[PDB]
Amino acid sequence: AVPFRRTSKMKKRLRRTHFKLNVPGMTECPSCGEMKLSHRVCKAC
Amino acid sequence: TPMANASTIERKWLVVDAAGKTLGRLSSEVAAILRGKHKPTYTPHVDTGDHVIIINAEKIELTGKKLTDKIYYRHTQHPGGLKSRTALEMRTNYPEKMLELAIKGMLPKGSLGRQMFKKLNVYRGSEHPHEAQKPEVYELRG
Amino acid sequence: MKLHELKPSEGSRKTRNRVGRGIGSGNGKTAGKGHKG
Amino acid sequence: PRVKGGTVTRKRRKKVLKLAKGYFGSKHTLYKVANQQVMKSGNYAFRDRRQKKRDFRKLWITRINAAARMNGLSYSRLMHGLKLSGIEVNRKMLADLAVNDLTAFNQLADAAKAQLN
Amino acid sequence: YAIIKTGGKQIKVEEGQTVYIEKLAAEAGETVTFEDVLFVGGDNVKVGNPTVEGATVTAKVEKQGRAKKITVFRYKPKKNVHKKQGHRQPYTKVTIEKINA
Amino acid sequence: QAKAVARTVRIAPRKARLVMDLIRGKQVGEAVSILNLTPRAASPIIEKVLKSAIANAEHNYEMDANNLVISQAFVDEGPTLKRFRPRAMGRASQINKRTSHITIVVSEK
Amino acid sequence: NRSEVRGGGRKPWRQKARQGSIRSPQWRGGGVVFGPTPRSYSYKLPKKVRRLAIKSVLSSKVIDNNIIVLEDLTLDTAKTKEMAAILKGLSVEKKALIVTADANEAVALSARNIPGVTVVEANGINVLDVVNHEKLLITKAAVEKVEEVL
RNA sequence: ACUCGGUGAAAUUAUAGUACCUGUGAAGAUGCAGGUUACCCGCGACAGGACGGAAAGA
RNA sequence: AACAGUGGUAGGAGAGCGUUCUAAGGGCUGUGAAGCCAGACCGGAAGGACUGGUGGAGCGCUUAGAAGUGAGAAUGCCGGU
RNA sequence: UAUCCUUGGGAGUCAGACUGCGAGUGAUAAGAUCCGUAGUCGAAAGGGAAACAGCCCAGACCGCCAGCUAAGGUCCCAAAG
RNA sequence: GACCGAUAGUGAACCAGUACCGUGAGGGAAAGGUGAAAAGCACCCCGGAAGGGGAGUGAAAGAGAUCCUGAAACCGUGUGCCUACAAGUAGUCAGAGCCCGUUAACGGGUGAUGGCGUGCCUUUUGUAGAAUGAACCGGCGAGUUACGAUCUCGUGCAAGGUU
Repeated sequence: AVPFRRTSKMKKRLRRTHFKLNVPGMTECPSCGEMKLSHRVCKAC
Repeated sequence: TPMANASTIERKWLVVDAAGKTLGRLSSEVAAILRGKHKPTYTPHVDTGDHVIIINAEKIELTGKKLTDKIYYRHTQHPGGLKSRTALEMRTNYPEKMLELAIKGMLPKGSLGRQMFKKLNVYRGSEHPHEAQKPEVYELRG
Repeated sequence: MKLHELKPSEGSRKTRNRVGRGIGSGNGKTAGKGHKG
Repeated sequence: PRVKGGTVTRKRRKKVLKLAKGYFGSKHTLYKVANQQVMKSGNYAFRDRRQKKRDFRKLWITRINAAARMNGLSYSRLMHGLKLSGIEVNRKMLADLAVNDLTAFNQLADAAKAQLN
Repeated sequence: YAIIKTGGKQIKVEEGQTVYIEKLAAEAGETVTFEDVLFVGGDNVKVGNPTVEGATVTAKVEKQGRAKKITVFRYKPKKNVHKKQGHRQPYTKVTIEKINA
Repeated sequence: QAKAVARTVRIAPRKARLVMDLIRGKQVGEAVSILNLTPRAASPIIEKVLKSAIANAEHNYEMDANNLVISQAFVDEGPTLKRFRPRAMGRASQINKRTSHITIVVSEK
Repeated sequence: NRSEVRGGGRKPWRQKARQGSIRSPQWRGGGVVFGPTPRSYSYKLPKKVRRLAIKSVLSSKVIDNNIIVLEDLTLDTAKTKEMAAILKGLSVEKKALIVTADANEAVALSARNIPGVTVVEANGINVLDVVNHEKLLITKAAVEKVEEVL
């Protein structure tokens, strides 16, 4: 259970390809123009 | 100054009838045709061959007792998973694969060899669907 | 003899041999002493 | 007096790192592996400057064989006939050009055929 | 177009094209001449025994130069053997004139 | 075009680039909403930098807040602070508190 | 040296092995392997060699016409200006060496400030200040003294 | 343990785009020869190899 | 010029390239020195120029002289990552 | 055919390995057992024996997209019946 | 001073025998540089602040307080070429296509495909090994000096030479 060798840059970058975030689901508030998460609340919107 | 060929390649279609022929003697000439060794513009890295259609694949001949004692093996991947069948079964049920195995084994290994093999068509019977390519008739030299 | 054109007598001065300064000089790794001897 | 030295070391290592331009990953970045790769490249370049002369003759022979069998001869018979006629001065390289650019060179094959009888 | 032999090697030349020969002595501006013409292809073809008798290709000299430098480096592993050397091979730039007489 | 930089921000650069990738290239008004609705700890900081960039574009160069888009957006590494003895509670050693430089550029489309 | 650097006695290591000294030459601390050491560089030549050398330099300077023999050099006043005027009178625009008989003081005080002039007495001439200075001014008495010494 | 938010080490490390079989070989082949298989990138498991460490005979 | 020769470990012999300093002669440089970055130039090698950028005050050529004289390996030492 | 003698300066080297001949040795065929004796590697790249320190051919100053051969080979991989 | 020039030179160029370590005897560091002059950023804007963008000082603000120069490892953003049927000490030789345009030179970048190709060092009869060492980069790091002996070459004088 000991790393036999260091990890190259290219393999590290390849492994980090699924490690990213998603754009949120946002809708605009009927009254106002604020943006909130869909199915979330904003009467103050 | 020697001319290497690229995008100037023009291929033809040839029909070879394997009725009274030996497996190895036909396959050598066919593989040489596929690799393009019969053309003055042959270059070793651009696949200047041409297409070959082989008909009557079930009529091929094997000398000696090869029809009984030549075994075709294959190991799938499982340890000790080696299955086999004799050349009689191969010619009676899967002629096309039997010709393809030889011609493939006589071709160079790598990407270019696999492309060259892609240029080959084998048919049991006497008819082929490639009349639109207007192929010619090629006679084996030896 | 001017002070900017000093010339030694030919053959009176020889350059010292510096040992252990690369394999291209012939006296590199083992420094001319060879192996254990 | 004392001598420090940094400039000569930096320049000598930078020359090697610049020669290692285009290699993969660490082999164009770190001096120790770039030096090894440059030495290997020197050896390979010598060996392949010999193998190139080896290989182009092989290509020429292949093309001559093809164009000669397009006439009813083989390479060996055609070369023997050509040498037997003194016209063999003509090379293999020049023959091969006169096979992709002027197959009317068959004239030479006709001469060899005539001499082979 | 003829086939000459100049540098212990043969070349194929047509009028107007520029060729590179081995040193070939001479001097820029001079008109060199080749004697060993082995084949005169074209409309009338003259395959010649050894050389086509009575065949000469004239040419003009443009410059005497040396090619791009090659660094010859060789070494032996484990034995501390290195050797480095430079090389620029001289040539001659020549333009083909009248490929007969 | 207008720029705004936040230097030596107490955040690991690798964690800030996750949000920076989300927001770059977007229209400047839409980008603020994404930052407001993303649940990450770099969002507030990047939002402050973006608002600062928008402000400079109107008070200093007289460009309009609409018709603005995020041209460049990247995160660099800042001086690292080294805590040699997290012996407090932790049994670790030489912890590295990393740091970031956040830069955002906006311009007219 | 590696033994003259402060500290170094204990073997730096222990545990909870022990090898070397924090003052070995490969440590950042200190210890120079050979380095310089105070010594003299002087040596001697055979006396005949010295005489031949001085004679050769004098004759060489004679050949190139870089010698001017003055009846006498006397200064009523010790002014640098007067030496400058005299030197210009003899067309001496570069480094010069003046040789007197028995070290008169008015000449020594003048030309002391002129940046390329050096004044010595008869028994002070030597190879360096003859080769170095382009021109040679010498009085007739100093010529006699040098001739009779050698 | 796993997913999400916050924070965040260590042993190890010649470079590395690191398949399998049969041979060859100064110790036991990923890297040699011949063949057979295999679209690119991950996540969770296993413990087969691990030239991992324990061991110990001796 | 005519021949002949030019694989190489330990090792013997020869010819050179660079670095710091000192002496002499000659010079550069605020209209931009050393250093740093880039380039498709020159020499048989060690190496050497020329252009452009940055830099903001010193440097180099010829002949000699003297060395704390050239780094990829020491489970080297120190720092950074 | 161009080597070999003397004197002087400087050395490195002191577990060699494998293969073939002998028939000195179990003199016979030996294997042995060493004994000799030659070669190659060590310090030798290139072609062949699939791969291969020691076998076979052959000794790399550097370039060329020229030619003739050695061992070994000429259905295809792979140059040539 | 043919001595060092901030890993050097004293251990100590800086509040150094200090900080730290040890019960104690004792051991024992790291750490220099704004600018000629503080003229060291009034005022406006975003921000709780930090930090920025203008304005201003200045020759220079990419000289703004660990503030001369600022290399390499290491970390990123943009883009020209290639890449999702392919088996590799990663190069080398041959080679289309595409993109550029140089100290104009049988130019530069990238490279689909084909051939060849078992890292460097040390050691050993012999290594690709399951011998040994190195995570990477940078700096520092090993045949000297004195006194004797002997040999060669140079210079002077020579049966004499030298202090």
